[PDB]
Amino acid sequence: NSFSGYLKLTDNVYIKNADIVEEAKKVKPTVVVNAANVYLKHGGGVAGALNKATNNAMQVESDDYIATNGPLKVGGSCVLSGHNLAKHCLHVVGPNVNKGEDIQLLKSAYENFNQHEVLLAPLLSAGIFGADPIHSLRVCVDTVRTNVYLAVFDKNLYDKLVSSFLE
Ligand SMILES: CC(C)[C@H](Nc1ncnc2[nH]ccc12)c1ccc2c(c1)S(=O)(=O)CCC2
Repeated sequence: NSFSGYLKLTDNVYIKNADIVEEAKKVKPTVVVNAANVYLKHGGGVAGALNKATNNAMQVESDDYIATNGPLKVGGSCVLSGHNLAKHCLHVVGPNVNKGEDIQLLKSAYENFNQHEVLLAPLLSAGIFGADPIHSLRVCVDTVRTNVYLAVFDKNLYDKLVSSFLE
């Protein structure tokens, strides 16, 4: 959990402009969060990047979990191996607003983080999931009580998020 160069927002929420994959290699976190979908198909974005960094081992393990347990629910999660990126990967399904899912489920999605003492995570439901990223940060700060290190891979968005928090 050797996090470096983060800006502390609250006593339990930190943020950095960085690729979560690059962070997981630098930090060696106990938990890395994946911004998953309900069938754990890691086809692009954050999930595709984390899977590629495991040379597809994450996808094979994910398909086996879905075979035995069935899909996740929106707002739910599961704990699987972290492979070479972390001890564990917490796969969390935030709502995809662009596909009609309820933004209120973003609180349930962040609540999964509270079962783990320290996490490296992306900004849930941002990017192509369509949630307003300033709203996602506000839900993160109001919901997560354990120690969360957010990696946001875009300097323009990072600057807007820090300026919004400090208003
Ligand atoms: C807002 C983006 C800059 C951010 N991208 C990232 N944030 C941190 N490490 C990253 N590695 C590669 C991309 C990447 C982001 C955060 C959350 C979501 C996505 C994107 S998505 O994949 O479009 C859909 C799922 C939710």
